[PDB]
Amino acid sequence: LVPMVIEQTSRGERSFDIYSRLLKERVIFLTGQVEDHMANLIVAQMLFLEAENPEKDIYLYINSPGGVITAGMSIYDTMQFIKPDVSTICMGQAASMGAFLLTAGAKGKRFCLPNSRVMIHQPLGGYQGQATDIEIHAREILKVKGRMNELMALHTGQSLEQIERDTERDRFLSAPEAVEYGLVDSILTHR
Amino acid sequence: LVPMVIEQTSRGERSFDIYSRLLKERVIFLTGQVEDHMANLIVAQMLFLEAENPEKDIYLYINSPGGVITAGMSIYDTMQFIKPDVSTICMGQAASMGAFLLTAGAKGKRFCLPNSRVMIHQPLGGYQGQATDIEIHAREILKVKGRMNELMALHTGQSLEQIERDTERDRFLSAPEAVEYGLVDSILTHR
Amino acid sequence: LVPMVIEQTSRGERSFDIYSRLLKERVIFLTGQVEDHMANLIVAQMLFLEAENPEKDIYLYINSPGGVITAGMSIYDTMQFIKPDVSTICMGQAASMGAFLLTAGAKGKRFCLPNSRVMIHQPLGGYQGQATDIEIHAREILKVKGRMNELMALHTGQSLEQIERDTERDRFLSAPEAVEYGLVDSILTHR
Amino acid sequence: HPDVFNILLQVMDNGTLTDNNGRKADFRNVVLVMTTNAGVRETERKSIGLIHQDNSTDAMEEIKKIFTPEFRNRLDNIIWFDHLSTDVIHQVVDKFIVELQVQLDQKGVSLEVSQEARNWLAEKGYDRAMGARPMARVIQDNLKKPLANELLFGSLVDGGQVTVALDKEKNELTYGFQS
Amino acid sequence: AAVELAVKYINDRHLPDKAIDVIDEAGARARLMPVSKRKKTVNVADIESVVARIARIPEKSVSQSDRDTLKNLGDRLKMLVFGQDKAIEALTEAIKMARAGLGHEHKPVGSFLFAGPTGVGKTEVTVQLSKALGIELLRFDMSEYMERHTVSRLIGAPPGYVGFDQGGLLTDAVIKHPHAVLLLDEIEKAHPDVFNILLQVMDNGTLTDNNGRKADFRNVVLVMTTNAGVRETERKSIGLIHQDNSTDAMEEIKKIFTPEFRNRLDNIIWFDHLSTDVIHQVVDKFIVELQVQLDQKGVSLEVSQEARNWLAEKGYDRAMGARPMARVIQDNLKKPLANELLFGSLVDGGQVTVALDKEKNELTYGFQS
Amino acid sequence: HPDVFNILLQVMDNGTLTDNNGRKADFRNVVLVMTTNAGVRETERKSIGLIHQDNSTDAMEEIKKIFTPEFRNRLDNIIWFDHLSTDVIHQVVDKFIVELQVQLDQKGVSLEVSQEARNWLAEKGYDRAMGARPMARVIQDNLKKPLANELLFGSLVDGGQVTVALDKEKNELTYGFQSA
Ligand SMILES: Nc1ncnc2c1ncn2[C@@H]1O[C@H](COP(=O)(O)OP(=O)(O)O)[C@@H](O)[C@H]1O
Repeated sequence: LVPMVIEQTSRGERSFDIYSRLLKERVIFLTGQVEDHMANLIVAQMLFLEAENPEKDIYLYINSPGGVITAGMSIYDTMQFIKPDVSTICMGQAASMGAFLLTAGAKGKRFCLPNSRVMIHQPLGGYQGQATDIEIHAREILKVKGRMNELMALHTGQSLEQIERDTERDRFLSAPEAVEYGLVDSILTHR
Repeated sequence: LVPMVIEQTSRGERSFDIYSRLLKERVIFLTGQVEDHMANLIVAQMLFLEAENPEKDIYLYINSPGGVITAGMSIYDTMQFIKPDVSTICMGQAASMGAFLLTAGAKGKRFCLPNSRVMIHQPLGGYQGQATDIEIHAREILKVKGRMNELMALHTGQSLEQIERDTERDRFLSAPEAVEYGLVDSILTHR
Repeated sequence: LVPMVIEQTSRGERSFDIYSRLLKERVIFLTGQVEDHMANLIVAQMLFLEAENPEKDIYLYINSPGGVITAGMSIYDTMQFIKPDVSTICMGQAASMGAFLLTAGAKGKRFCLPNSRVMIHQPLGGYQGQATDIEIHAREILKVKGRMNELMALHTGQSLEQIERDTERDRFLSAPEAVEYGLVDSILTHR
Repeated sequence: HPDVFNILLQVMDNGTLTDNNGRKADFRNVVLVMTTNAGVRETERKSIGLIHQDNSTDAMEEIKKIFTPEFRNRLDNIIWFDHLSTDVIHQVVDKFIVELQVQLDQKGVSLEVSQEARNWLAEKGYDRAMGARPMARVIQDNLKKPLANELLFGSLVDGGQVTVALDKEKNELTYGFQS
Repeated sequence: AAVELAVKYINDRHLPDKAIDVIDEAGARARLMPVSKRKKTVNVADIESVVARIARIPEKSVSQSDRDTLKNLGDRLKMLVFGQDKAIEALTEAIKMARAGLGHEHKPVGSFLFAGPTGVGKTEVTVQLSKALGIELLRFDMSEYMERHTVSRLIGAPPGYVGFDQGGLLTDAVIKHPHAVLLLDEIEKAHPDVFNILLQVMDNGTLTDNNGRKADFRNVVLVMTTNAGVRETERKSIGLIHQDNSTDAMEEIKKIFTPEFRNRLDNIIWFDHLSTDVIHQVVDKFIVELQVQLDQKGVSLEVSQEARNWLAEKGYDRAMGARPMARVIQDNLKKPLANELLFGSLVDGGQVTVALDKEKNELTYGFQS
Repeated sequence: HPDVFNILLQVMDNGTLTDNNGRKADFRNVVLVMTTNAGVRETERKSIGLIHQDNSTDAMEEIKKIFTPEFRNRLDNIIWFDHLSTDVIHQVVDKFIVELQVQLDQKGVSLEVSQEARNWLAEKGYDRAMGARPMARVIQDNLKKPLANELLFGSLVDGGQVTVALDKEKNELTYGFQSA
């Protein structure tokens, strides 16, 4: 269930959902496995916020264990496309796709909670079919992997070789370690 | 859950869901496997927009892995039937019958995001039964294949032989590669 | 089925669900196994109450049998970050994660009913795969175990050595025993 | 209605009100007093929870949201009428009974109500929700009505010299009839 | 000049008649005004003065006589109203341009939307500007004009008002006083249809009544006061990171006022909350008014600098601006003085002195008649 | 009120409007020009989408809703004015400057503005949504204000030439009063 909430406006009393009330303040929530429907929802929320006030920056709270890569890339493109800076905060944990969106935040506005966790691994996808189809399908996995590493390296600023070595296998980075790596600017403490 | 957004108007306050609010702005979301029920919803949205403003341009954000070929033709017919120019955008993945709708947009208005991926392949369908019926069904699956290749050739501008050769096997095209192929006029790459 | 309750206002009667009515009084409810979606709701409720009155104290009723630790961290981090003191009252039972949130309450505001039970134990997460992958995952849970023990020791006030020995296996503590251990300051009684 | 508050803004800020007709109403001598029950509801009701939250500041919060800051700024001061404690409650019954005594004094009737009777009358007469509005009936019905009926037609036609005392078993008031 | 000036400043009169009127009056004024030391010739300055009297507007000779008044206009308004200098500069500069000959040919002297918090001087600077210039103040409270039908009163009378006096309040007021300050308090409360009435005022400089009389607004200063954005700015965000709600005020203003109306505005001034330093000046101002009130009763009051600072801390509220200062002034000073004034030493003799002790943290009032 | 539209149907279809008394007026030589700000809010607001939308068409739909079809058919043509481009704004600034000069000529002062200064004014005041009116305000705040104080308080009481130039280092305008 979702608890309704009361907001006092100039017009008068108004009732909003818990998430809807937070949406008015530009707070978008990313939760659970990434999927086309929820990703599309986040995309819709970002476009609406830009229209209301493009100057004001957007806030995104990412608590996700990772999901479909294609859906997540739509979110990343929208964040960069829109003029407002999409601040990103890691609540609890972020997977490779979740961390890809976390690092994609604007500089000076990426944060991670002290007890939060991060995980980054190479994309894992399996296709069954003829050898000819596998060759074409396999090539896409290499291309997207390079694009993800290139974009990850661009935001963090680390060498591509370093990103390739770490991304080869799952790597868990605590909140203090993420700041050094470059995924997040600084931890949020008594703002 | 779908968030509720408040549209401020001189007459008074109005509450709309995030998807419906976007529809008021001539934005349609084609997300998920293509199906008769979902396609009907998109068809209804286009007709409503045409009546509200036929001269104005419609938009269709396509983030889908493809699906039922025949259901997609209802959108293609409606896209060309209505006077509005149904601009198309590609978020994330575009696949068989996803790309066919993305390339059917008005010339000069089709767009793909930088990290979006496009896939094109021939129709896949099978029938089990008497040999006589297989021949009839096989002829049907071949005729539809040629029609899509003819239509894909029209928008892209490539010869039918080029489309048939490439579409025989699954072909993944990056966002810039799509421009060379002609599926989309250009990439947005705007702030 | 959630029963509705009427709250009298100067303008007129206002209909709210039972959970939402209590939320107005800062009474949040934590129930069932912790998950990414219930934690998101709980943190959202805390943020809403913070802006209304930061001086006033939030009240979290914990009646959970345990859940994923990662989701709980968002609740724990949010509680510490917000200025309002979070009062945790254990209703029925508080498992490893529930007890962690219970002991994480502000000093002097933690309470346990006279008949509740509190179970604490080390995380039981497991992973399978290549030997190299198991090492990274196995190493991470020990890091997490250290953080759980160190943060538990800080709130309880016991030494880190004491916490690890007791948490080796499931240990069920009664409400009076919890006070001695330091998980709660007192036992809630009608003054 | 909110539109009414907008009318008072110019009243308090400027001190003069112009009617639609066209006349200029200048009322700078009239004192302005408003009575609201906004805060009492929050303070009297307890918190919905195991722990009783502090409601000392809750009353002011309602007035701030209910009344616009511009409206409140013009007001000279906001004065809270506090619940009547037992000490002051004794004075209220004294005023009502003494008032009745004055009315009876012209008629010649006299009363000797006991101090203990005052305490019992106070509990029934005063209610936390309704205040002292029900107290009107308690004094008139308990004291005036039994004696008044006897005065018009009773065992004692006149002479007064009545007395009252609390009855534990019946929770009723004694009536003395000395001619 | 008689012809050119008449067209510009003399309305509801045709050109060959307007000029002859100016020419005839100039001859009459010069002939009989000076008994001795009389100028036989009629210079251009005489014509300007005549049109000024007919139109009840200042002439173009401000460079010599009123140059001092305009120079000190901003300084005098700063003493009366502290802070909000951007509003004073906007009003005084708008006036200077008009007198200097750079004002808009077909628009008012100024159209300024003063939006801000309560008790920040939105409606005080307008009242003081008129007093500084010694010109009639036209004050319209929009709280009355909430509905569409009430708006007709500004430009006329209710439907079928056979009774006389059917002239619009705004049109007739402006005609009586062409040079004046027009204050529309709480313009947000007014029905949207009231903004359509002002479009011709700000852009064309004239409003026509139903009867057809043309009111001239080219020389009136239009000031509107609204509290549209205070609520948005005071709103607190719900999130881990606090939001900078700086532009939210303008967005609310944009929604309430259509772009055409806002475009016509000469400048939108955003008043800001009074700072602690500014409050000290406010305390001094209120004390000065109290001294004037006591002067009527023959009492003299002197307060110590220390007591002034103590008063500021008690009454400093960001949300309520300077109005709470009056309350502390009333409670601390007026209450003791009132009791003594009616009965006590303050009946006559005055010589009041006020001081406080740091340990006590309470003001001390001493009366020695 | 919509009734006004019904009053103009005979004005544009027949050319004659009759008074209640019964006399008929002739509109055969009167150029009729109407101005409307319908759909201004639609143009000012921005579409909720990745691609911005031209809301010129939204205004036309609003025109249909407000005006009845009979009224619109009689019209010769509905001209949709377009936003002022940066190129025409330079011409617009020249128009206000000459208007300022005419006002200044009566005072006896001649104003000279360098081409670089004129371009600076355009960039500061350019606003496609607000049109040409902000250009007047920027000129008023920058050019008219200094001149007004000088004309009244000194260096321009008596007619003298004025020159305006732009300081590239400071990115601020300069003035030479040069009285007499
Ligand atoms: N800066 C100030 N200096 C002096 N008096 C002020 C100042 N600001 C407000 N006041 C006083 O407060 C009142 C003006 O409040 P105002 O700004 O008109 O309120 P609102 O914005 O609610 O209309 C007057 O009594 C005025 O003397």
